[PDB]
Amino acid sequence: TFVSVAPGQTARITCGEESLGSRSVIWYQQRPGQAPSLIIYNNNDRPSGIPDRFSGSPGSTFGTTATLTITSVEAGDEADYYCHIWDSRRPTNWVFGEGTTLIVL
Amino acid sequence: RPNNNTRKSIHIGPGRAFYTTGEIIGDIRQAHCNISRAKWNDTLKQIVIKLRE
Amino acid sequence: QVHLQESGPGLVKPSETLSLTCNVSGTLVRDNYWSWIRQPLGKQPEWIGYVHDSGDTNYNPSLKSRVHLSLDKSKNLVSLRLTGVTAADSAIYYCATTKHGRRIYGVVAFKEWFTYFYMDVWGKGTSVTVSS
Ligand SMILES: *[C@@H]1O[C@H](CO)[C@@H](O[C@@H]2O[C@H](CO)[C@@H](O[C@@H]3O[C@H](CO[C@H]4O[C@H](CO)[C@@H](O)[C@H](O[C@H]5O[C@H](CO)[C@@H](O)[C@H](O)[C@@H]5O)[C@@H]4O)[C@@H](O)[C@H](O[C@H]4O[C@H](CO)[C@@H](O)[C@H](O)[C@@H]4O)[C@@H]3O)[C@H](O)[C@H]2NC(C)=O)[C@H](O)[C@H]1NC(C)=O
Ligand SMILES: *[C@@H]1O[C@H](CO)[C@@H](O[C@@H]2O[C@H](CO)[C@@H](O)[C@H](O)[C@H]2NC(C)=O)[C@H](O)[C@H]1NC(C)=O
Ligand SMILES: *[C@@H]1O[C@H](CO)[C@@H](O)[C@H](O)[C@H]1NC(C)=O
Ligand SMILES: *[C@@H]1O[C@H](CO)[C@@H](O)[C@H](O)[C@H]1NC(C)=O
Repeated sequence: TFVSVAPGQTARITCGEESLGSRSVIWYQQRPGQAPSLIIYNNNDRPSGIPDRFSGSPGSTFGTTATLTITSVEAGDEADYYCHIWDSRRPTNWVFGEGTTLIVL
Repeated sequence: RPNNNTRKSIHIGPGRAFYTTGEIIGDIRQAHCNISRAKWNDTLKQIVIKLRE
Repeated sequence: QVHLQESGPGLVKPSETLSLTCNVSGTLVRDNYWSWIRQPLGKQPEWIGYVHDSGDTNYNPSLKSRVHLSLDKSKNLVSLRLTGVTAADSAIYYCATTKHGRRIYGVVAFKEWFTYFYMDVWGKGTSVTVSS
């Protein structure tokens, strides 16, 4: 979908279907004209090089959706986000989830 | 018995019902039971001493 | 740091065999998992499969009978082969690293756990166009 948020505010991105089993959701950020990069693994863990401003909902509460929450969004954060799904009850997804476009005013 | 089974009712006939599991909520698993070590193999030695009589 | 560069013919005729070359620098190809990702224009990226020299290699069932992977230990490069290409394959290839992760939610025995894969270092990418 489309998300509009003022700079410096907190935005939320919802991706994927409702939770059915245990989740290990992988997130990516793809700038236009570039390639996606590692953002979130294990739904809250990040590699070295990026700050703690990126947060994700844990895959514990069943019957919900995985959510990406970004605090104090600035102008350079406007990029395509794609979610990847790993589930213990669903088969391994060989295609990424539907993208979500956020707009920074 | 970790499954978190739900509770569904199926109608049979006059004033009766047949209750089964409808779906499994969460992660599916198996039934298992722990038995701590250094408590069973030590106790198996206790049996064989009196069985050595 | 690990830097990856891809090369190819660019334009491929239909029903031809498409081959790619992925230059690997700064690391050994034997000690890491390798995978290829094909991304259509305006669509989400599509994953093909991950390959390793030890034989722990699985492929997409939709494209199992048409893809082939190989490793060049002497030249330190990764190559892919695809036969019976169609117009739906007009996309962008990518050569990226792959690291394995273990998710343990339950008993460590009884084969309940499932493993996952994530991509750490990505290549620049090369454009492949299929037309007559
Ligand atoms: C005896 O019988 C008992 C049962 O009666 C058996 O008990 C089982 O033991 C195994 C250990 O071998 C247990 O596996 C562990 O599972 C936990 C589960 O945590 C996850 O699920 C939680 C509930 O859904 C959730 O809250 C957790 O969330 C945390 O993590 C997320 C990120 O994923 C984060 O966002 C959250 O904020 C939380 O921080 C979590 O998702 C799992 O965490 C354990 O991991 C271990 O290993 C890793 C890697 O080494 C390590 O990093 C961890 O710290 C941890 O040490 C582990 O896999 C299983 O759950 C038990 N089952 C039951 C029913 O209790 C037992 O095996 C039998 N034998 C013996 C000898 O006891
Ligand atoms: C079990 O089989 C049924 C087929 O009868 C699957 O589909 C369900 O069918 C019932 C009856 O029409 C519906 O009420 C459910 O909504 C259907 N399920 C879904 C997900 O749409 C069902 O999915 C199978 N599995 C389970 C766990 O029930
Ligand atoms: C089991 O499922 C119910 C919902 O049907 C939920 O309220 C409860 O917290 C669950 N318990 C466990 C241990 O998963
Ligand atoms: C019994 O089990 C304990 C637990 O590991 C072990 O230390 C001990 O050596 C065992 N004894 C015998 C006789 O097997």
